[PDB]
Amino acid sequence: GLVPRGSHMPRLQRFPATASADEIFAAFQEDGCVVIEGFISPEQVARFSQEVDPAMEKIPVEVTNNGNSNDRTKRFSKCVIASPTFRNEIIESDLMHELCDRVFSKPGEGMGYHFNDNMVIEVQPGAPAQRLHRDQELYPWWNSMGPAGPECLINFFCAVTPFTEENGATRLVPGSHLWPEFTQINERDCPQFGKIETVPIMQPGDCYLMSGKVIHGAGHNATTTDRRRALALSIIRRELRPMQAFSLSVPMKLAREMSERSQTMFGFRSSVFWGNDGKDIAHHLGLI
Amino acid sequence: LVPGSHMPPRLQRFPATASADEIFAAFQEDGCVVIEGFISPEQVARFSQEVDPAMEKIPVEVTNNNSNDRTKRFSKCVIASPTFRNEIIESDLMHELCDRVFSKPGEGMGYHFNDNMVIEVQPGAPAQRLHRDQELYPWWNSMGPAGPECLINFFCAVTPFTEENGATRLVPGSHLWPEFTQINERDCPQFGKIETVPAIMQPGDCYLMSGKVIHGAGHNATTTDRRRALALSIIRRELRPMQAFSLSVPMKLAREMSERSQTMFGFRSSVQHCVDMVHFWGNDGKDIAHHLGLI
Ligand SMILES: C=C1[C@@]2(C)C[C@H]3[C@]4(C)C=CC(=O)OC(C)(C)[C@H]4CC[C@]3(C)[C@]1(C(=O)OC)C(=O)[C@@](C)(O)C2=O
Ligand SMILES: C=C1[C@@]2(C)C[C@H]3[C@]4(C)C=CC(=O)OC(C)(C)[C@H]4CC[C@]3(C)[C@]1(C(=O)OC)C(=O)[C@@](C)(O)C2=O
Ligand SMILES: O=C(O)CCC(=O)C(=O)O
Ligand SMILES: O=C(O)CCC(=O)C(=O)O
Ligand SMILES: [Fe+3]
Ligand SMILES: [Fe+3]
Repeated sequence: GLVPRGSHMPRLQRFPATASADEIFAAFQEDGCVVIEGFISPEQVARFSQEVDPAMEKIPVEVTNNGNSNDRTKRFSKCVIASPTFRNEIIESDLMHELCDRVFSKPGEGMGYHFNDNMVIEVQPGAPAQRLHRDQELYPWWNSMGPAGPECLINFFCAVTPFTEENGATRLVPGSHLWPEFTQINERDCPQFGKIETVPIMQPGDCYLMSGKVIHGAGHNATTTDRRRALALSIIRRELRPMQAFSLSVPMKLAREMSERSQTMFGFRSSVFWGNDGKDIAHHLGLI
Repeated sequence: LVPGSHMPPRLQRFPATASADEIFAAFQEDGCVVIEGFISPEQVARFSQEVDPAMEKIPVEVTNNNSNDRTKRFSKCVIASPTFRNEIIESDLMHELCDRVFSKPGEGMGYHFNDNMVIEVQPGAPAQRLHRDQELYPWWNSMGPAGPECLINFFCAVTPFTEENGATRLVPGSHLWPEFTQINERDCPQFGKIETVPAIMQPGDCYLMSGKVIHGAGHNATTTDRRRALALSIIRRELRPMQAFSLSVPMKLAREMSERSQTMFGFRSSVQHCVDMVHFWGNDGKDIAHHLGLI
């Protein structure tokens, strides 16, 4: 009795941040995405939002009407440089790694994943809805492999300020990771274009774990006041190249304080790729 | 020529002064092609001499195996060889061809370095399993021959490549087979029935080879010949390199590279387009070359 008996049915499962990893993962497989409510302790999600606000204030807003994803949407990636909670607390969630290890790692080969980006995405008010897309369009041949292709990218998309249907929370399309052809989503290339059934709604600290095969896009921010802010944990196979060059921007001072696993996530350490003439790059960097 | 003898596959050969279009047409037809004189014999000889110390301090690994042993493999060529970083990586024919393979309209450089490896096959070294280089990116075979290119290799003879000292065994036209499998008895139906052909080359020659081409280092049946190679391994901008070059190459060497050589090693970004644009391997909307001070 979830929709009125007889209704058309719109599946967007939700789990507590305290459930098992296999539980959350099974929802990921079946739907392509899933919500983790309280993925981040609320003091953290709050101390974090404060910590990056000054960097966010020095980001001018584009009012372009050119269809961009930069039109009235603020984007900021130096989260580890500018936020102690982020680099010390958020990136060390064992749920994150336990799930990454289930999407990506092969047995006896160590961590099969690393970071692509740490973006804070703040959808400004009056911002047009973002073009629909699969995140794996970042790796342009991936769509060519269809839903039998391996996973390349997952996104722990975390709500900073509340995600309403009015302030433009992300429009998901669960199950589009099993459609038989992966196209771009436009009138010329997508046959279902205009008939794609979206499904929007989260509180500060929640997140959703979306596959890279899943169609989505930020909605229109219809409000006058609400700067709707997010923090996306983009994580990729170790064979793929990060969009952010973190091991050259993030200073060595911060890297020495990270875990072995987090140095691996930012490329300050190698995995069984990105080495140094037959040896781990961590030797040459001063990290034993 | 040979006497109704069985005729092997054609490995096409071009001098480094042929047009990049003529060389690329062969690469596209066969998946591989020799470029005679890719490096000058003077340039290669000084490279071989500039790396030789680090090469002698490399111990030969001998094992009780089918292990890919008794092969020295050295990757710090930029740090050890002025000739390599000043001249070899500035081959305009190398970049012409990379562009024709990897670069998209309006995006700039579609490619960068995966590795710069001196590969010295020792006397008696066993032959290498037949493989495609794109098995490094394990999902690539599943796209088959219609797949895009992920990797090409400019595989240079530093010392002569003979059939007896272990010149690479190549399979022209294996990039057009309808199914790409690992070359094992379990998965490959042509296992044991695959005809290869050596890359007979003189020093400074190279062959350009697709990641789709089946190949393997040959057996070095000589007693004296240490068969040296320089592998310039080039991948598309979205793939991760084997070597963390931007972290082990010193900035002093970085600041002295052309801007395309900085891009090759990750000291500089390239622009990818999706209506959207982004600097791949970049710094919060800016080319990484800013934060590093490279203008
Ligand atoms: C250029 C863009 C790309 C190509 C990549 C994309 C990226 C890395 C994609 C997937 C991902 O896993 O993680 C995040 C959430 C960090 C996003 C961040 C935003 C950008 C950098 C991007 C952009 O800023 O465009 C002006 C876009 O908004 C978008 C969706 O159009 C893209 O596909
Ligand atoms: C581990 C190996 C990998 C996975 C990669 C491969 C690599 C990067 C492949 C492609 C390439 O373009 O560059 C070069 C030519 C430099 C080679 C160098 C040698 C190694 C590092 C490798 C190895 O050392 O095996 C003992 C191999 O020989 C082989 C065939 O098993 C592989 O496919
Ligand atoms: O901000 C959002 O709601 C989604 C943005 C997104 O998916 C992207 O930038 O790739
Ligand atoms: O040494 C050779 O000739 C072949 C090397 C090779 O194919 C590899 O290491 O991948
Ligand atoms: Fe997205
Ligand atoms: Fe090879």
